Amino acid sequence: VGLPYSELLSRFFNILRTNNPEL
Amino acid sequence: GETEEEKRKREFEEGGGLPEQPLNPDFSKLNPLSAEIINRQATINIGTIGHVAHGKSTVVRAISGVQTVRFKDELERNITIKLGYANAKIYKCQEPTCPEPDCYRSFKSDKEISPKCQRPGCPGRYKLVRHVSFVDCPGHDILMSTMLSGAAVMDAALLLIAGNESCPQPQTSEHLAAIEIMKLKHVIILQNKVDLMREESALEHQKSILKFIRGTIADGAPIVPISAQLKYNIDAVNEFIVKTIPVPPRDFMISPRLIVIRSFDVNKPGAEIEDLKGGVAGGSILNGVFKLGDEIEIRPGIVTKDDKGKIQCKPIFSNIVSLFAEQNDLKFAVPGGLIGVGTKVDPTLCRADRLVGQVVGAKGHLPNIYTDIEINYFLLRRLLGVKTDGQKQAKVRKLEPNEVLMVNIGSTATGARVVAVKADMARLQLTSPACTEINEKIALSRRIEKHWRLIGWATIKKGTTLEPIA
RNA sequence: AGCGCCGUGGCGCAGUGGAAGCGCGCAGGGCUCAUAACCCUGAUGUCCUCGGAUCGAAACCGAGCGGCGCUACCA
Ligand SMILES: Nc1nc2c(ncn2[C@@H]2O[C@H](COP(=O)(O)OP(=O)(O)CP(=O)(O)O)[C@@H](O)[C@H]2O)c(=O)[nH]1
Ligand SMILES: [Mg+2]
Repeated sequence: VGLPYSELLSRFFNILRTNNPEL
Repeated sequence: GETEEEKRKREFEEGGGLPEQPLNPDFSKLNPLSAEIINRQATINIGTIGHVAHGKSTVVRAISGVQTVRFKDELERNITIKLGYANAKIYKCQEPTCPEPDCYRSFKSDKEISPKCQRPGCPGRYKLVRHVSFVDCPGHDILMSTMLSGAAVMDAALLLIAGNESCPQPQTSEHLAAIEIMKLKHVIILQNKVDLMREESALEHQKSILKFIRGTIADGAPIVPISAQLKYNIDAVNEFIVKTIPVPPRDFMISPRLIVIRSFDVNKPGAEIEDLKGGVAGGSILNGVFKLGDEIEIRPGIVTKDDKGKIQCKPIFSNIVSLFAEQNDLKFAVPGGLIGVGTKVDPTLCRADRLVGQVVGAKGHLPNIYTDIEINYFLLRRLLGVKTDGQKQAKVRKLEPNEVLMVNIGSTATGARVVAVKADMARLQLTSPACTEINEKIALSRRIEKHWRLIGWATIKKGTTLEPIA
C-alpha cells in the first residue's frame, strides 16, 4: 500500500513551495 | 555568552552522557535493546542499494551525519570499492502532544541517552529506541562481490531510485533480487529526487515503481520521498525503520563466530613505533557474544603454495586486544553488526584488501575449510543489469564444465571451476580457500559481458575438507 | 599523516656558496626594395616566509607557505 507514500510527497512539495517560491 | 562547545557539553551532561558498559553483565537477561547495549552499539545493519550516480552515502549522512571516507584519490569521485559506514541513533520524542511524524530524529553516535527536543516549543526529552548501523554497498556493475558481501552483512534494505531518470533501472533490480536471494525481505523504497520533478510525474513514477515490484518475493515494501541535500523527510525514514523492521531472532544460545569484510592496519605515520597499535579486522558477528579478551583464529588465513602446487591453509590464531564499536571501546560485543576487532594480527595483514570476505571463529570451535564443494543451485530466467535496447533481456544459459564462476559464499569472493553439472546440483573446485560453518547462503555470478553478472542462488550441501595445519 | 621533489623576468631549463640567470617570449633597432631568416640592446625579479654563521647567501642549514611525486586512508 503506497497510500502513506503520497502524503510525504505532498508534504515535500508544500515545503518546496514555501521555501522556494521562485521554482 | 556561553560558547557552543560548552553548550554541547552541558547538553551531554544533562543527557546522561555515555555510561561505560558493565564489565560482566548477566548475558542471559541482555536483550538487543537494553540500555547497556543500545546506547553504545548498533544492533540492526541497514544497507543502501541503488544505481550508480544516485547518492547513497549522502542519504545516510543526511540521516546520521557520519561521512563515508570516499578515499583513494581516483575513488574520491567515481566509485568506492570498500563499504562506507555511518552510525545512526533513532531518538523518539516522549511527549505525545507533538505530532508523531516529526517525533523521530536520527542523531550521531556521539549523542547522549536523552538529548533535548529541537522542535520549537517542546521541552520534552528523546528516548533512544535503537542504534542502527549503516552498511553502504557499492552500486556499480563492475564491483559485484562487494555488494553481495554487504548484503551478507546487512539486515535491512533501503532501495534508491531516481525520479527524473528512467523508471526501470537495472542495477536496482539486480540489487533487489540479490537481497531477495539471501532470505532478507525488509526493503524500503526511497525516491531520491522529489524537488526537481513535477506533481504528475510523481504519480507516474509511483505507478511505475509499483508495477515493477508485483511479482518479486517482496510485496509490502513502503515507499518514501527523500532528499539527500534538502535534509527533509528523515524522521519518517526512522519511523518506517522502527515500525516495519523488527529484530530477527538472535540470542546468545548460539556459538560465537565472525565474518570479516574490511582490513585496517593501525599504524600512525610519523610517530615513534614504541607507541603503536595492533591490526584491526572489520567483522560482523552474525552469532555469538564477544568480550574483551579472547583467543580467535581466522580459518582460511595464510594461503601458501608449495613447490608441488598444492595450496596450504594456515589458520591465523590471534588474541583480540579490543572490540571497537559505536564510538567507545566496549567490554562486551553485541552480535548482529560490524565491530572493529583489533588484535595482534600483523599490521601488514590488515593493510590491503586482504581480510575481505573471510570467516573467523573463537577458540572452542573448529570450522572446516573445503577445497571441492557440492552445491545445490537455482537460476533465474533472465540476466539482471543488462540494458537491451528493446529485445528480450539476456536469457540465462545452462552451466558448462571447466568455467570460472564467481561463487560468493557469504562474504568470500571465490573464482571456482565447475566439475559436474546436474539439473539442480553441481561441484566446484576452489583455488581460493573457502570455509563452511552451517549453511552459508551463497550467491552466483558469471562472465559474458566482461564484468560479473548475477545468475542465481546456491546452498552448500556437501564438500571435501582440508584439515588446518597446526 | 609521513617520505622524497620544487619555488620566473611571462614561460622551460640553470647555476647557485661573491649579489642577479640562460633560451623562448614581449619592445625597440639593424640587415633587405620588403617580409620571414639572421644580428644588437632593453623592461620586467620581494628566484616561497622567519632566522642564523659569514666582509658573502636566490645559494648552506633550520621552524614554516604553497603544490607534485610515493607509501597510501592508516578503527
Ligand atoms: N539533485 C540531487 N542530487 C543528488 C541527490 N542525491 C545525491 N545527489 C548527488 O549524487 C552525486 C553522487 O554522490 P554520491 O553519494 O557520492 O554517489 P554514490 O551513491 O556513492 C555512487 P554508487 O551509487 O555507485 O555507490 C552527488 O553529487 C550528489 O549531489 C539528490 O537527491 N538530488
Ligand atoms: Mg561507497
